[PDB]
Amino acid sequence: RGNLMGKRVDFSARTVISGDPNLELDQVGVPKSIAKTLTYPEVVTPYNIDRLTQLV
Amino acid sequence: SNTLFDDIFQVSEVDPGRYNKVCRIEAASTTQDQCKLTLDINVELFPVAAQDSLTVTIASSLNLEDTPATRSWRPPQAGDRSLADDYDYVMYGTAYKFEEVSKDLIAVYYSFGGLLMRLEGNYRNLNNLKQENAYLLIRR
Amino acid sequence: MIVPVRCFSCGKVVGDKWESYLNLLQEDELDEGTALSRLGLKRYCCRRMILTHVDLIEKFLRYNPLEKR
Amino acid sequence: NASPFIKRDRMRRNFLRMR
Amino acid sequence: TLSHLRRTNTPIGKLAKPRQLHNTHWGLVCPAETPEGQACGLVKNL
Amino acid sequence: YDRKVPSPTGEYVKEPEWVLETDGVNLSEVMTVPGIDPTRIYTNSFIDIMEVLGIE
Amino acid sequence: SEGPQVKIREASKDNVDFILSNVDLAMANSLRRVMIAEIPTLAIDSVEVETNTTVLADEFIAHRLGLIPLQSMDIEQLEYSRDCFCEDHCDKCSVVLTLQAFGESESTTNVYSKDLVIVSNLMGRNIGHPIIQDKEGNGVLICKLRKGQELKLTCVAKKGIAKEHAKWGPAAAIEFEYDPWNKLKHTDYWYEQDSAKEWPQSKNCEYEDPPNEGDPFDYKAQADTFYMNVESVGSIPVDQVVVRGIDTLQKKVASILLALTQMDQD
Amino acid sequence: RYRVDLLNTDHTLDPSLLESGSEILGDLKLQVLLDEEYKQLVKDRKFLREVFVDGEANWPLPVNIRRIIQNAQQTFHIDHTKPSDLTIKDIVLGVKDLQENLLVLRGKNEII
Amino acid sequence: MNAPDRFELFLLGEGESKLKIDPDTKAPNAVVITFEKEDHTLGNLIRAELLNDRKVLFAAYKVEHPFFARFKLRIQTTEGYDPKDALKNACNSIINKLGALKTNFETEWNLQTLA
Amino acid sequence: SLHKMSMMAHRVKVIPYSTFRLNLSVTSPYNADFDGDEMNLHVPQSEETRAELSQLCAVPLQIVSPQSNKPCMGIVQDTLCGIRKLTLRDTFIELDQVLNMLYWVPDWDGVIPTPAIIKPKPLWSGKQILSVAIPNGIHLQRFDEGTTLLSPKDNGMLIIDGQIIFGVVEKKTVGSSNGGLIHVVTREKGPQVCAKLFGNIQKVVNFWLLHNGFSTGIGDTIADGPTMREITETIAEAKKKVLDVTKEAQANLLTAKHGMTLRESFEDNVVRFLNEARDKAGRLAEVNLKDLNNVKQMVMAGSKGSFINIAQMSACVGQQSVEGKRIAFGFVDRTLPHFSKDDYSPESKGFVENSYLRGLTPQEFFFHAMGGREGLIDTAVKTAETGYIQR
Amino acid sequence: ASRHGQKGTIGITYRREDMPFTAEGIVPDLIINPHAIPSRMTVAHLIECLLSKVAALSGNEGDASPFTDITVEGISKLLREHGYQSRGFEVMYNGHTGKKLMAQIFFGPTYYQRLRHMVDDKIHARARGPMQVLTRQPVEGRSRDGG
Amino acid sequence: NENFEDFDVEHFSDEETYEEKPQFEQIRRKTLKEKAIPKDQRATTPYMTKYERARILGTRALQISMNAPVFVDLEGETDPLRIAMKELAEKKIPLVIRRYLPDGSFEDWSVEELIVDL
Amino acid sequence: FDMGGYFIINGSEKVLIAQERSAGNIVQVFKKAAPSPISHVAEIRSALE
Amino acid sequence: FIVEDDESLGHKELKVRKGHIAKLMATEYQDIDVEEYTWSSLLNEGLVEYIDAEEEESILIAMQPEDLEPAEDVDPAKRIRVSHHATTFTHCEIHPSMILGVAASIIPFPDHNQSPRNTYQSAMGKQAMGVFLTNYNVRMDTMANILYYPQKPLGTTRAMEYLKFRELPAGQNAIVAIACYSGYNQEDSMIMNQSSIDRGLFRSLFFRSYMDQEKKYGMSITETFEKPQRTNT
Ligand SMILES: [Mg+2]
Ligand SMILES: [Zn+2]
Ligand SMILES: [Zn+2]
Repeated sequence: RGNLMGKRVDFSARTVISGDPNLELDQVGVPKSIAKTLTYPEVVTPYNIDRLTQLV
Repeated sequence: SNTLFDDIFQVSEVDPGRYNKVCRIEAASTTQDQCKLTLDINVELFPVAAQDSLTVTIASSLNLEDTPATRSWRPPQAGDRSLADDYDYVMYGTAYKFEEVSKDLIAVYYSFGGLLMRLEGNYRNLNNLKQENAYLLIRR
Repeated sequence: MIVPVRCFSCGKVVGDKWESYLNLLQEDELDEGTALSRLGLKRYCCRRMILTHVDLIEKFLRYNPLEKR
Repeated sequence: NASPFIKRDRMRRNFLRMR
Repeated sequence: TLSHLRRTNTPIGKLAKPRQLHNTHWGLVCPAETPEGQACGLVKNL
Repeated sequence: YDRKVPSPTGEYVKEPEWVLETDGVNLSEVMTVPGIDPTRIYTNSFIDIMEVLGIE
Repeated sequence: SEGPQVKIREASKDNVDFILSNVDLAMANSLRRVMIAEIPTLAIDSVEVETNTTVLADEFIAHRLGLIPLQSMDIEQLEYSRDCFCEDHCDKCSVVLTLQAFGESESTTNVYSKDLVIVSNLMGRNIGHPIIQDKEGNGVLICKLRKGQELKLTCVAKKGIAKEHAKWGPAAAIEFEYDPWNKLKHTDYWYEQDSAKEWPQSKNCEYEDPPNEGDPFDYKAQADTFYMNVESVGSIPVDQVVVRGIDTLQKKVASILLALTQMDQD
Repeated sequence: RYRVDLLNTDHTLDPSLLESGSEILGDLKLQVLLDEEYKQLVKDRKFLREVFVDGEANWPLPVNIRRIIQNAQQTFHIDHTKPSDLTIKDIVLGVKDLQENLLVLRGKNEII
Repeated sequence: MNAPDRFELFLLGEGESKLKIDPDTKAPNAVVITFEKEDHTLGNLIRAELLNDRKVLFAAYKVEHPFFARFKLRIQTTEGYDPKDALKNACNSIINKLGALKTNFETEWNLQTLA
Repeated sequence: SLHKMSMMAHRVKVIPYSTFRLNLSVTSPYNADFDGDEMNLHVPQSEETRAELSQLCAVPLQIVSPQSNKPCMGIVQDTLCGIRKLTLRDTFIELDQVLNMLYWVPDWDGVIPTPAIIKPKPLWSGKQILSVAIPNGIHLQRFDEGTTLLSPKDNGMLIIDGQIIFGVVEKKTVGSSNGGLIHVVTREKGPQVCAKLFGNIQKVVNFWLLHNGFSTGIGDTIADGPTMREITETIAEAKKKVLDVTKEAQANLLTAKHGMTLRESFEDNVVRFLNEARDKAGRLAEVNLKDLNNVKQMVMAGSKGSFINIAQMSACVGQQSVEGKRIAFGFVDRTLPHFSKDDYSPESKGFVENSYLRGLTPQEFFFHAMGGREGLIDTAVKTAETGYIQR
Repeated sequence: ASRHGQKGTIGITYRREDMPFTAEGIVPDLIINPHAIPSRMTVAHLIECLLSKVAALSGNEGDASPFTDITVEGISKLLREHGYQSRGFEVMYNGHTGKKLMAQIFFGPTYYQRLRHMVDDKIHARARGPMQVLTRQPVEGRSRDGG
Repeated sequence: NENFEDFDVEHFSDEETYEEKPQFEQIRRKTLKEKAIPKDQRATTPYMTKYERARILGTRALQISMNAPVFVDLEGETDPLRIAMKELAEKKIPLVIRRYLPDGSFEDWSVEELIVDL
Repeated sequence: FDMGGYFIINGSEKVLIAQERSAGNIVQVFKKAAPSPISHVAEIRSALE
Repeated sequence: FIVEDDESLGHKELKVRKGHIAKLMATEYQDIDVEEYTWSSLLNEGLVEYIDAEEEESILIAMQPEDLEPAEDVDPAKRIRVSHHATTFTHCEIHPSMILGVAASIIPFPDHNQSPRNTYQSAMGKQAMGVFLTNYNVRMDTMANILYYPQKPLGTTRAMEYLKFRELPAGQNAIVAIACYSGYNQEDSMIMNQSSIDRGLFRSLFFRSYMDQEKKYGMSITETFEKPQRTNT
């Protein structure tokens, strides 16, 4: 129950929450430092070679 | 374009309700004994009392010409001649019910943005009213 | 801990009025409201700035200094 | 109604006046 | 610090109801001062 | 109790009805006494319901 | 002149009280917001602490020093700090002040803002002076020193607006009121029995005719005749507050015009 | 609300409701279909009163028929003054074979 | 720590302009201008003065988020009238009225001698 | 995270502060309040899990809860109060504000609706502007008590082709209720249109409430003189009835109800009298409160508070109960040492007659503290026990 | 948090020119929501705000002891004596447009306490970090960059 | 450490309460082809479910993200998920779905023949 | 303003929380449950100092 | 307090009189030269008595002396006072507000609140931020939070004068509007004036102390506080 059936994970973030009437219903406001920390591995295609090169 | 309905009504009673800006008036036609009117009036722009004669006019449009809202409303330019110029109080709203009170008595329901108006009477003059948007034109 | 320089809401400079407020209190025998009205604090934001301020600075100066020259 | 203020300096001066 | 120096502690295995405020607690412990945790009513402040 | 009974006109009328409430569960011989409806007798304890009536 | 009209009711050293007539509501509110947040002003921005044996923290003293109102008459002649060619600060875009206070007295020594010494060359400008308002002659009480305590530090004062930080605000509180008789019905007075009784009349009610209580609601009436009271913090005189606010708003609209003409040729 | 008679007048249908409303009166096969529908409704009422002994009408059910009816009314601008285009045989057959399309189980054997 | 350093309320960032005029496809003769590094102070004033114009059908502004100092202002005018020209006329009118307000204020201040 | 709606998939908007910011309407399924709640984030690292998170766990796809076949999200709090205030019949919006409200709707088609009042001044009603947020083809009809096609109370609802005909928009309309606007829109238009509706209504109502203002104050909990006297008379006559029952029971003339002792029957009668007294006093206070009363507006909006909150703040807190009965004799034959022995008067056993506005007597304060302590203990044990049951 | 159990976080921060303001130019330091009041039935928050307003105007600190004979009506009379509305409402003006707010706003000083739950001590994120020695799972605690 | 009166429920925490109360075939067999139900007698729904559509979108977007040949015309779209939804829109996803019955048997449904109504 | 009332142990300010206990040398009578064969129990927690 | 029969006035009366109170204030003001009159002076004269919960079982206590003691038109704003209609009191409460603890004595008008809110505030006041001791500059405590500008509350209790709360406060008097301003304060959020934050509203210091120690694990297994170099570390 502590290490197998549920466990601690990476690529997670935790902070306090605030209301935002100007955000959409399905939209979340992520802090910039959290966004600078959490990453998503994106596979290089011709469709995103320029964008990924610019990000690099 | 033309006046779909027009009559002279005698305001029997003005009910303020719990609204301090809107009063629901009770009116009966003078010419026709079986036509009467209930209508909500924004009174700071058009103050009415009991026993007031009102020229109630329902038209499908305000321009003086015939009909050709699917067009965006715009502020009236200077010199624009409309049917509203001859009336002291103009509403705009939609029909939402045509229920028959009797064999001859048809009642028409109009909602001007939430200001409700029930007009009933015989159908030989109310037959002009259908399911469209109508302008309610009032002068005192 | 020491009197704030400016009122929190409006920003009127009240940090120069603290010692004059003390003078209006302790030897002129005025009540606090007349003392604030004397200093021109007519908005109650400035009035709660001077009235509610507690001066811990004298309680801190009672300690012997850590570096004495 | 009663005065809703903690004003204890003024009865301090008053009690010193009786003293 | 003042609140911490006047705390009590009730070590809870019996069948009584030691968590609810009792009538005899009048004027001896605070009627409304207790943690919201599992020590609610057990930790009382004089 | 006020049960809803189909009226002979077709409607459902709120017919009042004398209902006996009991504390302490016995069912096997309580359902066998005359003057009652043993087809409508209900018990708070579903365990005795399972033992006496059945699993369904 | 045709346009907005100004009639000052009360002019003081740090308070103008004027009636602003024949003007739209949005222009009055925008002018109010501009004198609240948009006027450039000199204020202490960076503090170089050399000796601090006080009982207060270093950045505590720095934050107190930032809020000291500095004289800002010739603030237009100064240049913006990032807009200058210099490395960190110079006399063209900054004013350097110093503060050397010692506890030589047995009693507690008060460090006032009048103890600030300007060490830069002003080139004849009228900026950098700490503002003295009280009759005592001192300034804002910066800190206190007992015997043997020393405070030596260097302040670099740059210019900025209150949007960047409220220490650059010369605004204090700006009173602002239109239609004291509620003739436009922009408010519905909460009441228990009589809204004319629980609500005290404002002092500006004397400058307008009370409603006739039988006349109809003038729906064509619009908001004008604004009652404004501007309070100067002390950095600039209050007339200069209003004038520089009009300057800043006019320059913002002119910058919009300039950007529009600049993209227009493209 | 439910019984329609094409051979009598106590439960007759007004000919103004539909264009095939005058000459439909006095038909036999359509009356047979209507009697079958009314018998089905009576059996349905008996079954429902057997199931819900409290006579509770409101129950959680999948498809909101009323909203679909109102959407069709407002989509096609039902003026309720023009006689309806529907023949009653088409209505009966449509209601009957709609139930065949309501497929929860796609098995092709008896018990399924 | 995540707070932006607060000159970004009124400093034009690198590689971006003061204005961004984008035509509006929803209505004929309508554009949306994104003002960058301003807020309600300019937006309300421009909106009201554009509403004072007679050949302007629509005029509205909105600050979509208080975090970012920007607002989108939408103008729809009558046919044959450029919304850019309406914006220029509104800005010119504001300049003229602010100048008149200025001159009135200094003259009527110089009338005051109790300062 | 007791249920599946309490952890869902959102879309990132990078913001320059230190908080997870999120819509107000989504806080109800999370059971989240901004009093310092932490709330976790998880980022999928693969296209498969990203796709199934977007297509299975997304916020709009789970608007309607399978828990109780009704929407779990709705218009709440300030937006609910402002949408009630906006759709009143008194509310008319001028052109300058109307254009800003129209531009605040992102999917506004760019046509200005014709005003409800053309002359002598172009005025749009609040229902007229709110109907712009409602997409076309939506038909909702609801009749309350006393609701006809003419609505003197403006209760119920009627929406035709996404246009509000009458009725104030309330918790029964845009709240998390079955058959409301949210349920109808997400069943006829889809989840994306319902999420856009959430955003549009929130934006336009929040803007109008910003330029309208809404407050509450100490004066909103104050009943006037005659109503306060009427409340005092109700409490006094209930005390008279309780005293008469006490005198009957002390002469043993009080019969015992079936299966229940003289003590329990007497206590049942006393508690029944005190509860109906508190309800009657609260009803008197609620009838007193004007439509401009802020707490009254919030109660009829359903955004916060209830009838009993008005009753306790303004008329009478009521009888304090511990474990279902009145305040027991913790001392010998008395509740407090400030009462004599064998006192069964309502003030002696935990009936608080004063309102929160007038403040509590110290005996009433201690009794209410006992009741609140019971509530806190019940909450603390119930949370752990129900988590146990759920796992 | 206030002194009445009305805790919460800062939603957003506005500058002075955006906040509402009285006819005297006083802006709030802090705006709470009306919805915190009726569900919690926190009347003493409102009474403390009223008494604090009267105290700031008069200069005498307010007596807020529980079981005194201090009524809201006396505080209302004292507030009305200072030229303000007796129930503490004020005519506010919108910060953005300068228009009067249609509903008057309850206004006044209220003693608030800063709590120690700063977001900077609680914000936490981890993409990849150290492992536990035993289970080879992410470690515990934001101080160790945990999972 | 820390001393917080702010009652934060430490979660997944019911074993305090566990310790409080601790006392109280013939059609298909093996791996034959009989598990593969023929297309003529498939008894599952022709409607592709929400989980089926989610996994097809995930698999197709994963393949497209690794240079699988896109079988629809791109409209300048670069995101693999929207390309996958475009492929699903005109049934150009070359996948079939193996719906396993509880007995171990299965049916094969192509994405082309599955009705996408949701 | 420091009031004392605590111990300094290894430089840590330690406070002894008052442990609350039932009194000794007092007779208390309790009613046990029905399945127990004993109806009432009189108990004293006899204590000497 | 002690209630005696007091046959001089013909009814029960507190043994404390105005003379004893005057002696008490004389001693208290001389502390700020007469005969010393302390709490023990009242204790030794039979004026006050120590009562525990057993002795509370056999006594009758009055709320207030001026209300319940003398033998018995009313203000409609006041709360309803019951006089209990009985005059056989043995004791009187010193003050009813003294039934509260330290934390609950900070709450202004706690009798006007729902009791769980008072409990929440009592728990929350320990998490308040402010000056905890005047010698915080010389204490190397592990964590220390000190407000910049603490202010005594405008609405203050008589009880907190004895808690020295007016000398070491834990908050500020903030001008508070109760408004649905922009939808950013909904449901336990606030909108705080950023200009006020710039001017020092609720700004506070935070001290953290790091303790490190060098120890000898044996003869040569020890460590030294030194600046390491990349060549040899
Ligand atoms: Mg929470
Ligand atoms: Zn101020
Ligand atoms: Zn330079």
